[PDB]
Amino acid sequence: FTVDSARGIFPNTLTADVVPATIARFNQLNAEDQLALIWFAYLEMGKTITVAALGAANMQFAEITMNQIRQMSFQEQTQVMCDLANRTDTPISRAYGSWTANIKLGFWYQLGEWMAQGIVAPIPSGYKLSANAASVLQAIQGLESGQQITVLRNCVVDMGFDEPVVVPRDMAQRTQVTIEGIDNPTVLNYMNNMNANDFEVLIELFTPDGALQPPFQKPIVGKDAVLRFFREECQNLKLIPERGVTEPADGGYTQIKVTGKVQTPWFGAGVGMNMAWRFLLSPENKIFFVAIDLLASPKELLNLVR
Amino acid sequence: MSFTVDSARGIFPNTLTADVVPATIARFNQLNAEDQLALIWFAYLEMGKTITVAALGAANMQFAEITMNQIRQMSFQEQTQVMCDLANRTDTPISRAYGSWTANIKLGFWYQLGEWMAQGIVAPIPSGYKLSANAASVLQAIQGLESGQQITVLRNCVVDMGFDEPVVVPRDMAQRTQVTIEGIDNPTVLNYMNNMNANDFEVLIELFTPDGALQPPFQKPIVGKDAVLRFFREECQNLKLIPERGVTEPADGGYTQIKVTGKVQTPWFGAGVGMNMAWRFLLSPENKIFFVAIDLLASPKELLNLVR
Ligand SMILES: CC1=C(/C=C/C(C)=C/C=C/C(C)=C/C=C/C=C(C)/C=C/C=C(C)/C=C/C2=C(C)C(=O)CCC2(C)C)C(C)(C)CCC1=O
Ligand SMILES: CC1=C(/C=C/C(C)=C/C=C/C(C)=C/C=C/C=C(C)/C=C/C=C(C)/C=C/C2=C(C)C(=O)CCC2(C)C)C(C)(C)CCC1=O
Repeated sequence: FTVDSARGIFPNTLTADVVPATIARFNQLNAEDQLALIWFAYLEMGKTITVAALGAANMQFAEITMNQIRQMSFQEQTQVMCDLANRTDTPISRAYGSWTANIKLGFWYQLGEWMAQGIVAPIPSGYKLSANAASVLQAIQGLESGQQITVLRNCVVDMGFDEPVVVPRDMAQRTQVTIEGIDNPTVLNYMNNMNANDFEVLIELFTPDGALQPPFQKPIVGKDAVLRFFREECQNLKLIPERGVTEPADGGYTQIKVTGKVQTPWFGAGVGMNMAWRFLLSPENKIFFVAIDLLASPKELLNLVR
Repeated sequence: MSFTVDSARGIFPNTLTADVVPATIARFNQLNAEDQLALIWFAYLEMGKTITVAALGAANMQFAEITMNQIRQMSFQEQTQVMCDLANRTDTPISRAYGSWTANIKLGFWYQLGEWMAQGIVAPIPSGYKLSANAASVLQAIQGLESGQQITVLRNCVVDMGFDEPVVVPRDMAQRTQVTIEGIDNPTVLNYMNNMNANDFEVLIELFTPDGALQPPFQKPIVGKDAVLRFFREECQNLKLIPERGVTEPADGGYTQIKVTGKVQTPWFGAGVGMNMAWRFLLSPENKIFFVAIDLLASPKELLNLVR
């Protein structure tokens, strides 16, 4: 096996490719339509946000920028927001591009609160989305909540351009998952370490050259890059695996598929995303490859075909 | 100034473009390399459209001759790996060579490989290959698109693989034709269309302001005469522009906004495929192009969408 050959295990897992499709549609819209579309989608999303994600040492990184924006006029604020959407090369857009996803999300959450408070320039009254933007908004509002929030997140994170430590949860307070059909400690402890933010232990489950493929992204290859990804993107998730299957693969490898739900700290139990994990484990029972997929619909939770 | 390039992008915002094309490309980009190759094989086979002899013998293929002949001599296993390296945008000598090529060389390369696949010279899509669930759905989506949208999906997928010519002679004035656009007599728009059809890019570039920009379908504004002229020379050769209808309206500061709808034919398919397009011009008071966007329209209905 190579990483690229591992990518196709369990090939009839149907993923929610409407998400990258919809993001690509959003990417065609001009900056003002993008900002207005997100405003409308966000307001109409009946899902309340918790800002336990993006903590203090993290959000300290965007404080300077947020203080700059808070001192500009409504016209300068609008230009900055458009520079972000346009991925323009400006000092603030470069600052934004340096941040992790949760810092970017917390930044926009604060601007959104200030917009409802009149502290930051609002979407102009009586604004009309372009014909294409109106159709993108309608498509988003037809998606399952888990897909809606992934579209919004990825659009936010793609904006801009030109990590404090995470201490794991105390052992006594930790939960342990139960996965129907799966007894393998490498899979069980992948989930338990994730749920405890115990990334320095989790990385030891991988082969030295092992790879992790997040939803709609390319494989991240090797312990150094995977550990960096854990530390930067994976804090405070709740993984709720339900059921899985295991089967032998070529050369003494083992392939395992698990389905279940994931909650993000931004929405807690209010949004459950339907996920699959597809593992290829080495003969020594280490993770050579794991893919994490956002599933097309709840019907895919029952698709456990070997 | 009354406009910036980014503020010009939104002119005629009721124009409904075929964003199903970038959406479907994004779905295709989720598939692994072998699935991508098989999907394009079946999509290319299901299309009933023929590539022209004039594009088939394109002299620029000499840049790719050595690489193709190398591939032809490889084993089927090596050939498959090369093709996957291309789909994966891997850093290899062959993928770097492909990434150095122009779009037209890239298309001719894959046309030749596909011919060789049918002739038993290059490794075929394996006989017992089953598309993934996602890939089968993407293939079904492509089959439901208008041919002009199908070929745009296929072209963009080809051009995006890999990584890690002489300019056409303008046609003699005596041999040129003149477009006719119902509703539009603006000479800058007519001159844009006629110079494009004549491959007279050095005259065409003089129609733009120095800070002026051109926005190709599903791409970002290309800003400045140097960048735009390089784009004309590299990409826009031997097209046939068939504008039919248009509307002109005043814009701020004495500018003029013009929308034209019509059809475009690529030299790859000749008259076999007519893509429904809009051109959206923002002209300075001095009659120069400050911004022009070229859109692939969502459906033929949009040819009649000529409201402000
Ligand atoms: C932008 C903007 C606004 C603001 C808008 C705002 C504030 C928008 C905020 C939107 C928010 C807070 C979106 C958060 C989405 C989080 C997701 C999808 C996390 C998924 C994680 C997953 C699947 C993890 C999976 C994982 C598992 C299971 C593993 O096993 C391995 C790890 C891995 C990570 C792969 C305004 C409202 C101001 C209007 C203007 C404007 O433009
Ligand atoms: C890859 C592959 C294969 C091969 C597949 C093959 C051979 C695929 C070949 C596909 C081909 C030949 C696609 C050609 C597409 C051309 C288009 C959309 C031109 C558009 C031009 C336009 C819109 C003009 C626009 C213009 C106007 C009007 C302006 O006014 C301004 C300029 C501008 C340019 C913007 C196999 C079958 C071997 C399988 C394996 C595999 O993977």
